[PDB]
Amino acid sequence: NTLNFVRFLELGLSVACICTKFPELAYVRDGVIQFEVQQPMIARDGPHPVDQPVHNYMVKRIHKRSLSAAFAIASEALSLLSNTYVDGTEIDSSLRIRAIQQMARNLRTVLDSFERGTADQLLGVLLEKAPPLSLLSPINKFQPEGH
Amino acid sequence: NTLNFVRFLELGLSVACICTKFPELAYVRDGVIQFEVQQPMIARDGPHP
Amino acid sequence: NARVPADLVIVGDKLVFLEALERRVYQATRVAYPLIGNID
Amino acid sequence: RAIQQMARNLRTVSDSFERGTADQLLGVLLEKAPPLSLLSPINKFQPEG
Repeated sequence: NTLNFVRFLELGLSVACICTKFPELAYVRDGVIQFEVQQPMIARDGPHPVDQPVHNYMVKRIHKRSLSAAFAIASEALSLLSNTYVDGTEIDSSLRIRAIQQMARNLRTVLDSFERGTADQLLGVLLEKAPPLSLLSPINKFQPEGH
Repeated sequence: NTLNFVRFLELGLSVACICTKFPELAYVRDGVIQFEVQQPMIARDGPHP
Repeated sequence: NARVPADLVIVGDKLVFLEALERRVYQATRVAYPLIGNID
Repeated sequence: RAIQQMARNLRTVSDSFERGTADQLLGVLLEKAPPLSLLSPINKFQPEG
């Protein structure tokens, strides 16, 4: 067996997100991101009583933290992973192959704990900043509002 | 009348088994099979191990 | 001339048309007007 | 920061009467016309008299 392998793109996954990459890292915790305008207003009134100007740009928020995953190689394991050219010598090469098999389905561990990372992180979202129907199901009209 | 001889492969049931000829089967005590089946992973937030 | 479907439904033997104003004006702030509200 | 911030509210703050020209022609086009069941015999009860 090989853990099931044909690639990144074979059904339907990339719009939980949009993107921008972010390689260079190492500088932020709860920085900024912006835009610079606001939400529709005033030509139905009387000569209405006054309210006060249009033109603020409300402010917002950021996270950080972690998401962790290991791959534990025993002591018994890295010396018969070292050479000194002591090996080449008919009791290291063949069972060498059988073994090749074992640890290249978990160190590319280094490839199955990222690009399945987010069915237990993002259902984070639809756990955690817009819950159920009790607000907004058939709308269009009962809340421009407030007053 | 002449009997109609059935061949096991022609039956639709044959698709459920992989047959293999083995002349020296009178000489086995207990043959066995191996597996190496694995399982990948996923991660939890909070104090989740 | 300047093509568009803002287009055609039918009522009798005519046509009629139906895609109506909730796709163009004014979201998210704070005062009021004529309209639905209440009646005795 | 002087170039981008008055093209979006005199583009969106000189088109307010371009939010002004549909709701004063149904406040007397919706405040000079009341109700229905009587039109319908405005074509079944009056040509001659």
